[PDB]
Amino acid sequence: HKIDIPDSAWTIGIGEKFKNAGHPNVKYPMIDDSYVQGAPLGGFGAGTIGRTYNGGFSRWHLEIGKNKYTTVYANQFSVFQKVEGNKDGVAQVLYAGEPGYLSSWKWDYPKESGMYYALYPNSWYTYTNKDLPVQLAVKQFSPIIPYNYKETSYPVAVFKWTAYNPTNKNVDVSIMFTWQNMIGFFGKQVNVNSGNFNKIIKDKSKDSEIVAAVMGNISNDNEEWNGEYSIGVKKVPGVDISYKAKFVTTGDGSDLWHEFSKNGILDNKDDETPTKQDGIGSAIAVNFKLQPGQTIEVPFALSWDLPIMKFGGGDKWYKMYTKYFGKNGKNSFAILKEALNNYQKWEKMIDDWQKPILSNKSKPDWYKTALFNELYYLADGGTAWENGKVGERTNNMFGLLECFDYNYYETLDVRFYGSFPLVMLWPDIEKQVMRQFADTINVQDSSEFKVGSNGAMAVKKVQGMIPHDLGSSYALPWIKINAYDWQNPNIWKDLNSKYVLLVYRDYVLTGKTDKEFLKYTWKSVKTALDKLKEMDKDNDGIPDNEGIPDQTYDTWSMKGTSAYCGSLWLAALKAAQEIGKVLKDNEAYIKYNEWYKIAQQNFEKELWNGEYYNFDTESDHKDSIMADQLAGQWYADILRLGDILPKDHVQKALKKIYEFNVMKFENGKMGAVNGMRPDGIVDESDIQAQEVWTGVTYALASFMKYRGMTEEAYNTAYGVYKMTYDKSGKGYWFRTPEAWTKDGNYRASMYMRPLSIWSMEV
Ligand SMILES: OC[C@H]1c2[nH]cnc2[C@H](O)[C@@H](O)[C@@H]1O
Ligand SMILES: [Ca+2]
Ligand SMILES: [Cl-]
Ligand SMILES: [Cl-]
Ligand SMILES: [Cl-]
Ligand SMILES: [Cl-]
Ligand SMILES: [Cl-]
Repeated sequence: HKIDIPDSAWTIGIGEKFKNAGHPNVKYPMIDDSYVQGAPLGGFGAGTIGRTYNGGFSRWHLEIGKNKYTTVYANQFSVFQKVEGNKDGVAQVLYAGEPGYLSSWKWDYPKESGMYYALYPNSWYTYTNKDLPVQLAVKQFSPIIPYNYKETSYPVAVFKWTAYNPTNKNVDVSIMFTWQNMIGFFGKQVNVNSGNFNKIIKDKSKDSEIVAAVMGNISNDNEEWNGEYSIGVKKVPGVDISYKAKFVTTGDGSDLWHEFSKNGILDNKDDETPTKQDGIGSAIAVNFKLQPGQTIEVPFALSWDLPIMKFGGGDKWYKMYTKYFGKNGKNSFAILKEALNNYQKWEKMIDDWQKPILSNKSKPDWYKTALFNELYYLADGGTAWENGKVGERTNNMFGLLECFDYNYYETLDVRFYGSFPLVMLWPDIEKQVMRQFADTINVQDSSEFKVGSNGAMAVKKVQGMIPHDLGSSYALPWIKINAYDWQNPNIWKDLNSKYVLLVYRDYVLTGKTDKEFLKYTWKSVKTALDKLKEMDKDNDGIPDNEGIPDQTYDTWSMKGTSAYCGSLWLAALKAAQEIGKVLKDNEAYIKYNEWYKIAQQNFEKELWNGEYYNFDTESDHKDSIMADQLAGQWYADILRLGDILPKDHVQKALKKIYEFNVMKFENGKMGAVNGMRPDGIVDESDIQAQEVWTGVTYALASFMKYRGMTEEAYNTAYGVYKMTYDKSGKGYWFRTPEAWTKDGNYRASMYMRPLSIWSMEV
């Protein structure tokens, strides 16, 4: 109890069954890993490990770009306790479940005997069990730290244990970490355990004894599958350390457990014999005597040196952390040791960055829960961050997935919303990613592909058009762009605009100092806008939508001028004028001013209806109230470009959207539904109209807030938090979807868009 857990921590009971869980609302197959989830461990680009609220290591994102949900049962903390003057102690795995293998271990950690807490990047378990006299807690984390691109990359996790004797008898206590040697868990085509072997490192520095297990393979190949895992522990005063190098994971486990269940002391048996077919594992234990009212603290850690990521198109790359530890895959212990000797400083750095928000008492706790915990996705979103192609440079390219069902890196129409944490907290990455986009503006690929929607054929990448994405983990990230094919992004009317807007946002949100960034991207920017002007068929100064989904709402058709694409256009034209003034490009300034003036008038005349802006000029659903109708004006605010539309009209539109899209949709308890009829019935023109998009809502909430509709902002955002985290929601913690319908069922779990919540902190 007496450990420093913040009140805004999301919490749930260990072993809790959740009764209202959502499921996918589409016909085609889609990922549904259940609600047994937790906050990820692991750095940016290191690959991540999802340890759930029940205690299992179950959501593996170690193969970069893939999601594999499966509990590796030998991966556990276990405990032994014995009250002085009792015949027998007891031993228990801290896992609220059971396996096949390991039948001798003590499974099924009981209900109503502990809690899980999460405030990303930290999570905690507390163990308050009728049969466990000594109270235990653990704080686990990886050093995810804004404006630090070093520790933030590390494939490491720390588990700081606290143990308290409230009783009046002396108790002997042990805490054991077990890990399977997971070399060959993926990337290995034959003989998945063969050549795996475990060794014990005893590092005996003055005041810093470490005992570690290094679990690897005898091969020195340089393959995605090869590397080391390490688990270990730092000696503190009053604890003894014991270990077991090699127990069989594809066995009953009694080789390990009979010695731990006796007195909580392992055999200290080293054995480097490689295995052939049997799965193997290691065990690191502490044992201590706790006197009445005594507290002891002890840190364990877990590293993983898997230096190569491979994508399905053939390319192999080094992971970013290899810059600081090496590339040979023999460095797990160096990574473990750095963590064991520096974790206290890392806790403080995490504290130093969370404090400004946590200590602001004008903000409710639920909003802090959502803001920090939504950050999980930055590590867990199949994040790729390279330090050289294998057998190959200034930069380190970066990609974040849109999601796993739609396995696209950096989908631009989505990162327009989802990119806020990177511009605000890791701006050097954000500027790297946007240079990656600038570099593709004039790539041509005349090779043709089949459009999944209408069936027709189209060119892959047209010169002057911004790509929808920078490839797929199943193909070739950064090299082969436009992996997406359900529509043709080369005629989308939003991407070029959002591109320009993202450029100027990244200038503006990093202090308006970085002229070199504007200089590098300037030509891509002029090109993008010049190309989109060519799509103005009817000569009103605004690109026309073509009676098809030619924008991010990729089944929802727009025709003529639309509020969404049209507002983005005007804002983009305004940003360009500004960049043009900054760089002293008189003719850009003059031209983009002229186009903006004409487009502005005409947007107004075509679309303003007295109450809101019409969805578009030409659809059968033209008079629908769209949640995202003024997305250009939202970005203009963040960009400090002023009114692109009249203040009074923007206020009316927002008020209307709140009144209709939020309030008339399940009593405003679930976010902003995308499309509503002026009669107050949800628009049925497409499935996307009947969906709430979590990131459109959080962005809309931020817009509301900058415009002083503070109560409407937080009420609108609340529905998203509620659905995601709350007992009355749908069980989407650490897998926030793109969307849900009125019944609360979902589409596309683990989704980038909801990172838009950070726009609320601008
Ligand atoms: O949920 C809509 C998104 C989606 N759905 C299926 N594919 C995609 C695209 O990658 C993205 O551009 C769309 O906005
Ligand atoms: Ca037009
Ligand atoms: Cl479907
Ligand atoms: Cl003490
Ligand atoms: Cl390669
Ligand atoms: Cl509160
Ligand atoms: Cl896909």
